[PDB]
Amino acid sequence: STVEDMTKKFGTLTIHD
Amino acid sequence: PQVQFKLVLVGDGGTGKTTFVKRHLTGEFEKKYVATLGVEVHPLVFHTNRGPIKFNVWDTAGQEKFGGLRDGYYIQAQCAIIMFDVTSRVTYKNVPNWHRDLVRVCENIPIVLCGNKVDIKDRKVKAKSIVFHRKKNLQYYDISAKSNYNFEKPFLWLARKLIGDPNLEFVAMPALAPPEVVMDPALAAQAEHDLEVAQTTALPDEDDDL
Amino acid sequence: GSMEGILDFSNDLDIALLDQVVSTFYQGSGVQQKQAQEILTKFQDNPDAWQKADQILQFSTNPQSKFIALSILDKLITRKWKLLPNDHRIGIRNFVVGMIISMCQDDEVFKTQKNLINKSDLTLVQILKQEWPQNWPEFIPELIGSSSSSVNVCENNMIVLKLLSEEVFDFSAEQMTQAKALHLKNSMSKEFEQIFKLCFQVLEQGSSSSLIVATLESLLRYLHWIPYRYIYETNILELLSTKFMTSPDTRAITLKCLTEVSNLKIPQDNDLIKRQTVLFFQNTLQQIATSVMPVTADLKATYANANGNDQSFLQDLAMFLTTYLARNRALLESDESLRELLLNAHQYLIQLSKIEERELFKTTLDYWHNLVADLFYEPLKKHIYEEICSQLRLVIIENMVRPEEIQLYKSEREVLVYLTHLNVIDTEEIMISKLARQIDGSEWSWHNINTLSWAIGSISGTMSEDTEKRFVVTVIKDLLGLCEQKRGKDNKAVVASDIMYVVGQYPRFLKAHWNFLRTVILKLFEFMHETHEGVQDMACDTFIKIVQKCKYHFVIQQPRESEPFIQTIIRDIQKTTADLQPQQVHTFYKACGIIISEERSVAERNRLLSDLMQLPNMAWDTIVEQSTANPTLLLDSETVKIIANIIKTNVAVCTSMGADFYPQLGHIYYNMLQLYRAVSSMISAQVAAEGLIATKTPKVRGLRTIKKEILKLVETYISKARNLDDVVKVLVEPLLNAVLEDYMNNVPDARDAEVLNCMTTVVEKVGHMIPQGVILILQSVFECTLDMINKDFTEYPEHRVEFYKLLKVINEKSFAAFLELPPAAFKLFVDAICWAFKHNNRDVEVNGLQIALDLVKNIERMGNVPFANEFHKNYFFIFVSETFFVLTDSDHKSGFSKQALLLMKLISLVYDNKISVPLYQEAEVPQGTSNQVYLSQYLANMLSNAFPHLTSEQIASFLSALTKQCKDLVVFKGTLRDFLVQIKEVGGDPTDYLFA
Amino acid sequence: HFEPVVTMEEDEEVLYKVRAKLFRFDADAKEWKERGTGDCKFLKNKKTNKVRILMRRDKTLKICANHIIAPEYTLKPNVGSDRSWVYACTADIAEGEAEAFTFAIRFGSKENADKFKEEFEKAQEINKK
Ligand SMILES: Nc1nc2c(ncn2[C@@H]2O[C@H](COP(=O)(O)OP(=O)(O)OP(=O)(O)O)[C@@H](O)[C@H]2O)c(=O)[nH]1
Ligand SMILES: [Mg+2]
Ligand code: NA
Repeated sequence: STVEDMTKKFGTLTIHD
Repeated sequence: PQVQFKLVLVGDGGTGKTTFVKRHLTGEFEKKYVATLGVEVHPLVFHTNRGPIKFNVWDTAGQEKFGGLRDGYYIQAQCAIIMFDVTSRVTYKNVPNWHRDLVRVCENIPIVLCGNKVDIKDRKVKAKSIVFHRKKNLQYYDISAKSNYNFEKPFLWLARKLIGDPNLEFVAMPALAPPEVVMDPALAAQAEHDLEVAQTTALPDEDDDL
Repeated sequence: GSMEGILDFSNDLDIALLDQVVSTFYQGSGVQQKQAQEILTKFQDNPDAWQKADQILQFSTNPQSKFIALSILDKLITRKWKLLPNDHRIGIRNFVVGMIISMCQDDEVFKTQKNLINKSDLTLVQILKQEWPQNWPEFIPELIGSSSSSVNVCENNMIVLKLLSEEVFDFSAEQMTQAKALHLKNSMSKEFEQIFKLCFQVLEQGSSSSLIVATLESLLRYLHWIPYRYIYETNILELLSTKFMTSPDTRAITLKCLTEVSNLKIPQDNDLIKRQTVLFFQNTLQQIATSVMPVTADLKATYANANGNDQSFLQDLAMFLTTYLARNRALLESDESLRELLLNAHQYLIQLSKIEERELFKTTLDYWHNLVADLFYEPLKKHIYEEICSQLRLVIIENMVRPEEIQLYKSEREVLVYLTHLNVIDTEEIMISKLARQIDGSEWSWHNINTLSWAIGSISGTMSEDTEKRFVVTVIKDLLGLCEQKRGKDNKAVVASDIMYVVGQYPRFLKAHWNFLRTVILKLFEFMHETHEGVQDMACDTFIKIVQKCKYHFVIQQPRESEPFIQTIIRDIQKTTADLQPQQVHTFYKACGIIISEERSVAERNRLLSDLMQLPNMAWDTIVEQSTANPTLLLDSETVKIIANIIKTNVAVCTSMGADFYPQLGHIYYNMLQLYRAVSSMISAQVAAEGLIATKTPKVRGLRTIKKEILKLVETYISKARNLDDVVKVLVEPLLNAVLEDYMNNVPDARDAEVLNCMTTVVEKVGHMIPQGVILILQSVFECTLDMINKDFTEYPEHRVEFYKLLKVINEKSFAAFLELPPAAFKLFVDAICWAFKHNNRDVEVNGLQIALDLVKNIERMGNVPFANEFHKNYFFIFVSETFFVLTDSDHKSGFSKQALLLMKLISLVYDNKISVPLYQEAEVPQGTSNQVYLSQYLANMLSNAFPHLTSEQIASFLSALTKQCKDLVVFKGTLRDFLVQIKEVGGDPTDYLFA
Repeated sequence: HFEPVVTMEEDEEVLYKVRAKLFRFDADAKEWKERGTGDCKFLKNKKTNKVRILMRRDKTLKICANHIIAPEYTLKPNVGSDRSWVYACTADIAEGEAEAFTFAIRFGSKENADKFKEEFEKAQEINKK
């Protein structure tokens, strides 16, 4: 689930601190 | 300044030579095509980190029947710009003719080849086709006098070759403090008349981003 | 002042006054300079000025004045030469030759007046073009003779021969007749044995470097035409590749000679020639390594430093290496003894490829392309270049350009793609480690992470799906980690954008992983609320880019999802797009339209279409109800914007849906055309109430925007419509009613050229079905547009361009419409076409000539009938003479090919007896006379009056040639080009038109 | 001890910075002409407390506007634009020597234009003292 793992990290991508 | 270099600007009629120079002199874009008769000499100064550098720009005529002292204008030129129009195939076909005539008089000078009018969507002289500069050791730039795309590049490059400094940069010319000048009634009515006419004359290119 | 004295020719020329005027031009400034310039232009353009030229060369001391005297001579020699008495010609020759000998004798003048000497040489060369070798058989012998005496004269004779070579072989095509070009080439070719001996003598013996350089300059020119034996069966290759590569004065020119040598025409089946081609390359590379710089040298630093001639030399070296290796690298690939030479040559190119110079990089990139393509296809080659290719991967990646620079980016992508196929592991390793040097900070910058993203994105689809999957996961993981590390919105925005760029470049990955695709798109939606500059545009551009590739995955029901994702998108569309600017919202809707077009179930597609158009349709209906209740509300510029934006939304969805958009068009069509009218009346009212200046106001431009977007929507639908029956029966008649009269009855400045554009499409797609409709379009737009655009070439440029597009398509699709025109309006049609010819504007000119050609064909096709008979009587010679006018006037050279084609067709009609009636009126010529004979008589007369300096013989020959050649276009063209030369001079040879 | 290895806007504060295109009116020929496109700045001298307009052309950075925001001046609309102002200027030294001009200045949006007008008037109040 290396793809599922990466998908979960993608979902928290932000431009903010 | 007294660090002045003679620049000859050559190319087919309507390629945008005069328009290009005028943009540098005043900031205006001229929309009308008033063909140059012979040559117009225009002094053009840039402020650099190595002091100011003046070009005596000999803007020559592209139309054959307005040619004047054709190659007589190139004598004692220290640099040049060859201009064509990327919307016009024939103006590129004639670039070698201009170069031939230029380097017969000016044997060893920095020359820039400029493809003008890249602002226009339907481009006729494709990028991959422009290769004439390679063997003749010309610098090449896509430019547009209209959009100002790369319009500074030709003068920055020639500045670098002529002064012999590759790190030369244009810098912000000094901005003196402007005067107060309270206005007299003696010039009010004439200024007011100009203002009247100005408000009721539409600004050009209102579809532009600025 | 007294400056204008020289223009009075009644007196002797005052040389002192001339030189003042010349000085004041070259050395002066301001008002002084401009006045002298006008005086010199007037002096020079005096046709009796050549007479007072020998006076100037002798008496004047100013080299500029002498230069200008020779310009006047030059103009006489090229134009009026053959008209002069024979003693004047010998006189001029004698004192051109004389001046050159005397200038070469004086070392002072020889050293310090090269400009004036070179000009005198060019002038001498013009005389040879006239008089050599028929009236000067001993020029070459006497030149070789006078070479022995003085080293200076010998140097100048090399400059003369160079210029002669240039004028005969390099610049003859445009400037002299075919017959005359051949004569001079055969003449040079005949005596070249003698010329070469002298050149090779000078190169082998070799005294003055200035002499040696001028000899090498001349050789470069000879290399364009001379047969290969002169290079391969003498010693000259050894000299060039060794002797002349060591000293820097000769190096520059010699390197260019070897570049041209690499291009010579050579038998490809002789081992001795193959070894010689290897040898001169081995010698050249050796001299580079030992006399200029080694293989390891940092050429990027050298080029940047820009000392002396280094930049030109490195440019020239790249040209030499690329040219030679493109042609010859195979010669170095089998022999193990040449293996080191091969890889060193390529290692120089790798180093040249690191130079910060866009145009140089392009030259090398073309070569790398040639190479890696060959390594991809050719057997047993790639192993040779493994280490070259490894270095190239890093060079390309680090200089990767944004996709916006289309030609360069495409070139970089192709090379990098080939390099990825040749070694995927290496490519991957390089990219991952570059990404690691972003994360540790050692190579971190906005520009650096951008270029890496563009590089990683470029190779999409080269790896296997399995490898790609692992690679993408690693890249995105790392980039996601990079974003988290970085502080501030500036930094995170850059990395987020690059994350989103890479994802958008890997649709195959997106297609195979729905959950991920879903997450991506939801993230883009979140970014559509970010105000930070660039972010919303990045979000929207990525969305439509992903959709363009992955649309099928939005339209089906993915497993574990309750519905197709398109349904989900449409439900939240208000919330999703709330913070976007209008034109961003439009992109969003277009993207949705792309997805909806994938659904081929008519019922479900229509439902999705209506669901997507919910907001604009509700806005629309409320605004139509409001504005039809009172036309006052359209003054309100807020309402004008809302309306324009609803129409644009419709344009956006129609753009991506084409034929499928019909139901949505139907929802708004009748009310939209009513709006068009109401808007139309509103505009006319403001112009009558405020004047022409009204058309420049924000309010009126707002209103015109509405009309234009309405015309754009209809054009867009009809251009893609599949059901042409509905277009004709439902759309076309209302559209014509709404727009044609409005156009016709507005003042010129209030007419929308977009009307013409819309009509062009309507005629294009369904013109064959609406004959009466096409008549109505002509009637409404033809005469009134023509009146706008037939006073000058500048005003109403859009109308001008759309006008000739409209007439073109009418002449293609529905010619019968022109037959209905009363004879007076048909005459304006012929006027209009001929008017297009005279344009410089390429869109108008090209259309002008096409209309002419197609009209002729249309008339031909009618056969022997009264309208075809009467068309020729009225308009044949108008077309012939108008076509001839733009061929011969020097102001329409862009149009030569089309003019030639038109003229040939016109002439072939008479030649083939395809015009039945006489082209001449009763008793103007004897009755039994053919059109053939009259055409020749008319043309003879026409050209005799237009060009009176031509002989009767010249004209008769030209027309003889032209009419016989009216079946072979390339030859016909040749004859025309010969005519264009001859009219620029006096005493052209009529026999030249017999050239075959 | 190893020896070591061997614009005239300084004194002003930036009150307002906006992206703009400046035109001048040719009197004799009824047409506008562009003078420059770039950053238009309101610079208060920290000594005199005098606010000026300073505008520089992009790339070349040549000064296309340099004059005091005089308290008398009046921003008028142009018939063809809802994102421009036109006003008379008694003395501009962009070229060098003081010269009178009828200027117009256009912005990206109506909002930018409105904000400029508000800032222009703030600066006028400051210059009256
Ligand atoms: N679209 C576009 N038009 C341009 C550009 N530069 C110049 N023009 C137009 O091209 C036309 C010709 O401009 P000129 O500068 O007079 O041409 P020229 O080379 O000086 O011609 P001669 O003086 O006869 O040699 C004018 O109408 C210009 O407005 C450009 O960058 N883009
Ligand atoms: Mg000009
Ligand atoms: Na890419």
